[PDB]
Amino acid sequence: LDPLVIGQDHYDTARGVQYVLQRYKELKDIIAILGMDELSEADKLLVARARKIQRFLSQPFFVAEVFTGSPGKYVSLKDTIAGFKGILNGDYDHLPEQAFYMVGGIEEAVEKAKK
Amino acid sequence: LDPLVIGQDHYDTARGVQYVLQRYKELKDIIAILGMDELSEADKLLVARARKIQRFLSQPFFVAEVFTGSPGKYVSLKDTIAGFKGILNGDYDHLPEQAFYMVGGIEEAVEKAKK
Amino acid sequence: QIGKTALAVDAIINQKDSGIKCVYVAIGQKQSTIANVVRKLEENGALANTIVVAASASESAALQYLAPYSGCTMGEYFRDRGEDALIVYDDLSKQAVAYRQISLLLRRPPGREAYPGDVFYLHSRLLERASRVSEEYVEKFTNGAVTGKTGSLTALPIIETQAGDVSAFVPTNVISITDGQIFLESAMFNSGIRPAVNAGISVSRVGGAAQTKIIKKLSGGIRTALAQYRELAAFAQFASDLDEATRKQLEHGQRVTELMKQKQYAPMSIAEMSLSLYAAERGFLQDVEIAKVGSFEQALISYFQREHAALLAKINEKGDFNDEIDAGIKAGIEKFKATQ
Amino acid sequence: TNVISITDGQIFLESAMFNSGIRPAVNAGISVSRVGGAAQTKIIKKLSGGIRTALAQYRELAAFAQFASDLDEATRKQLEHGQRVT
Amino acid sequence: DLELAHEKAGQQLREAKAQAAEIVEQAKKRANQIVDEARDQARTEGERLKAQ
Amino acid sequence: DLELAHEKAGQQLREAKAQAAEIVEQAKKRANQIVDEARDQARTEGERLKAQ
Amino acid sequence: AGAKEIRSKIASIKSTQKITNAMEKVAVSKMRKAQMRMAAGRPYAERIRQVIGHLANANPEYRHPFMVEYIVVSSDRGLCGGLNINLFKSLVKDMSGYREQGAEIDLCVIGSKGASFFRSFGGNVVAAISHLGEEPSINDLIGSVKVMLDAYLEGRIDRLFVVSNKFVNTMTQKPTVEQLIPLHHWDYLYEPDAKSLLDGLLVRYVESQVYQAVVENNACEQAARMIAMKNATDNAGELISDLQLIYNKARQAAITQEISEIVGGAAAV
Ligand SMILES: Nc1ncnc2c1ncn2[C@@H]1O[C@H](COP(=O)(O)OP(=O)(O)OP(=O)(O)O)[C@@H](O)[C@H]1O
Ligand SMILES: [Mg+2]
Repeated sequence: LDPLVIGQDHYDTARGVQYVLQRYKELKDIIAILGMDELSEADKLLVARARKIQRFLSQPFFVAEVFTGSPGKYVSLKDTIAGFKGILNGDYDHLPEQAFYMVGGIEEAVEKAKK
Repeated sequence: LDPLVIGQDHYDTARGVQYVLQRYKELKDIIAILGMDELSEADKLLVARARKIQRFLSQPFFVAEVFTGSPGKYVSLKDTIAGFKGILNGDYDHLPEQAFYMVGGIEEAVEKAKK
Repeated sequence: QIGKTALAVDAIINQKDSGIKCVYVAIGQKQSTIANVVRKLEENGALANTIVVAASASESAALQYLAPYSGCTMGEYFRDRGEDALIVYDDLSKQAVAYRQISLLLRRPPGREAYPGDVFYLHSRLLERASRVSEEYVEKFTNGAVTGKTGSLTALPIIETQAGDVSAFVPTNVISITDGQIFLESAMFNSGIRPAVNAGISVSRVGGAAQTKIIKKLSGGIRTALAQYRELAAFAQFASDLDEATRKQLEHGQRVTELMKQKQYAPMSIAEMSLSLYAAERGFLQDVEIAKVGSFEQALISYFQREHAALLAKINEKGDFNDEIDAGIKAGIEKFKATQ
Repeated sequence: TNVISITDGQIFLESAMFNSGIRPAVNAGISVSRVGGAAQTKIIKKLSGGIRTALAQYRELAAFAQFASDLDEATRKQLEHGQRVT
Repeated sequence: DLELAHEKAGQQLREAKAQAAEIVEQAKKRANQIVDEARDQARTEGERLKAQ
Repeated sequence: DLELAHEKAGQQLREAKAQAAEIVEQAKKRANQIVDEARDQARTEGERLKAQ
Repeated sequence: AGAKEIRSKIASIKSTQKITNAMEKVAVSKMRKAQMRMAAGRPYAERIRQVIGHLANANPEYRHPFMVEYIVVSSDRGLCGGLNINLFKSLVKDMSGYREQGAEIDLCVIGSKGASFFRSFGGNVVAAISHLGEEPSINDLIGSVKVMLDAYLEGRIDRLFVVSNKFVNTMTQKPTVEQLIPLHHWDYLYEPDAKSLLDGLLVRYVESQVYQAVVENNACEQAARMIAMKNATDNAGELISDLQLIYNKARQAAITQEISEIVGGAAAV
């Protein structure tokens, strides 16, 4: 995980995901006591993206098919970077939070949101 | 620290400072979650005096000039008593909180507020 | 995994032109990690000025226990002859684990966490060698061959904590022996502040005596001001709009917080650090957006390096400061912001 | 733990009360004498009942002392009495 | 005052032409510096003929 | 007219600064090529000599 | 790390739980102040309605434009138990009827959270007021009310309503929409002309209804704030109970570890 090994685009996407997840972890106690509605307009947007990133990290495996029934997914590095970069930029702010759960590539989150 | 060893004026000033700082210790954790605006008119005023007292305890030493950069201050017993009684009685409520940080006797705090 | 080795290796790389000899002691590390550090020293041109002492994870606990003392002895050669040296102990906590093994196998009675009774003396005997010696000591050691010169050995020991627990026996002992400490925080590292230095907990007991005139004046009070900004940011977090004194302190602390961020393998000279400190403490960053502080600093340094190269060369001779240099920097920063 | 279990009662002194100007520092909410009223004269046994009740009411209402202007008159009466007994 | 206002607007107008020209001139000067520094770095990187 | 003069001056300054940023970004893009073409040639010739 | 960090987290949450328990009663106290202010303003509105009713029935010579064929109230502060959300959710239900009818909409905004809502979706604001005290004065509402009355006289608005919460009970705030502008044996002795009297009274009537909607919404806000602080007090209690279980685990581990280091040390000596 070094700019000289993986290139700046991958490195900045990974650093962006970690920054959002770290800030969401700091708000956990306040959200439990006062709820999400007391946060600032900036923190509310970040928490919404953190919840989507956290769900998009999930993936159905080809060895886990027996446990649930869902078919496995293989996602390339190119598709992985494109999905998280779009969620960080805000290109998917309108799609529902459950559309990112168990879908492999980012285009499948767009098709899952149609239901 | 006994009125029969020193005097009632010194003792009352010391216990007065301690009372203000002890009450502020329970309010510190409150303000960080629900904010300052929700406290009583007497608490808001007391918290401001406690933060000022907490800063007026500071003093630049001659042996610490290499760490602080500013010159060293020697303060006397009467000067110390008069300065803390002034903050407790409200004679300096109009001065900003940063004016009491690193300033020997009470006079210099009145001068730092002008810079 | 929060940059302890990165901080010490960059400090060794910066000495290639300083005239200070370097020693890196690797205790209980895997051989491929040691080979990667050596490759990075070579890639940065710092290997020709460094001695690397290795006692890898597969080697005898006796060699891992002795390695810091062997490296210290190699560094002391320069100190005793009127020269300056720097030594890094990448893990004194691994040296303590190797000594605990030997002591338990020798059946010596254990202490506070199964560690030997003299685990304090293990580190205090090592760390008290790092010192500055007078001209009379160097003159007496060299039998008059070297005169009018002091000698020194500077040490950068590293310690690992478990989930931030500093109450452990070994960290408690070492924190009680050194002339200061640099605390690295995982929450700041995850939040993108990558040098991850907690300014409130970190402290240097030598202070301003260890700085050049320009950095000593431009950095006075920054550490305690940041410590008070972190508290103010938490106290005023959900409260309604406050006075100008509060807004001034908060807006300044946010800018210095963003300024302290730096990349790995990218050291700054006295002049580059000085321009960055001057632009912040003299109020020039007040109009700059927080998200633009990094771009402003990089552009300013690039500007002064092109339009003001003779001034940077004058600041870099000894880190001197006066009204002429102060006015020279002021005129350059004003011209920069008014045209870039 | 051993000595608390051997003795007939305990008087607990507290640093938070001592720093708040309550000089004797006796935390009356946790301190206890198992012998109780049998160790008191008729006059002290009669007067102490209302005082224990007042300190109990003060411990329950202490959080409202900063907002006493918004209390019900019947509750304000217990709070003001509790402050003077304390 | 309207005639004087046209002259004053004429000063802001010529200043904008000159300032915009300097902004682009400084960019070309910066671009030249970046390429020269890259050439000296690439020339120094040649230590690998011995170092590796 | 004075309001329009102020708006036109500001528009051209934002445009010139946008052109300046593009001129500098292309120089950064070129610099990486100068360094990486030297790196691959130096490593390849070093390996050529090592095999020999 | 261990027992010390857990003990610090418990003390912090315990301090917060005590004030949320107290602020629940502060909100009940302010709820009662708002409820007495709701009752104090009723006699004025009902008498103006009685005068206009007779003065229109008895005088068939003139029909006011208000007798022939949204103002949104919201809070300025935090701790609202879904008060503003239930109201905005409901506004869309009546607006849907206007979308099926094909009618155009103009909006007026009272309070900072209402202004923040329409600004986050592109809503067309014709007028707006904010930062009002917990006990508001009717003279601040005159401006926002007049812009909405003028839009009716200019023929830009066919019907006007006030969107606000109603106090069903101390545990229930109901979101509502109420129509404002479109509403026998003796006669009055009019000193000025009857048109001037009817025109003047109808303005006072609408302003009074908007003020009553604002005061009843403030009573609903203090009731919603009581529930929210009650819930925060209860939620903090569950967190303290769980942290006490984690602390007990660390207490038992510390005693077991110390004895295991002590027994090992005495076995070697
Ligand atoms: N200034 C920096 N900017 C960006 N990334 C950095 C910086 N400093 C360190 N890192 C990166 O963070 C990681 C730190 O690893 P490093 O080995 O230096 O930490 P460590 O504490 O010594 O880890 P370990 O416990 O394994 O020895 C590496 O990936 C490194 O490249
Ligand atoms: Mg390391």
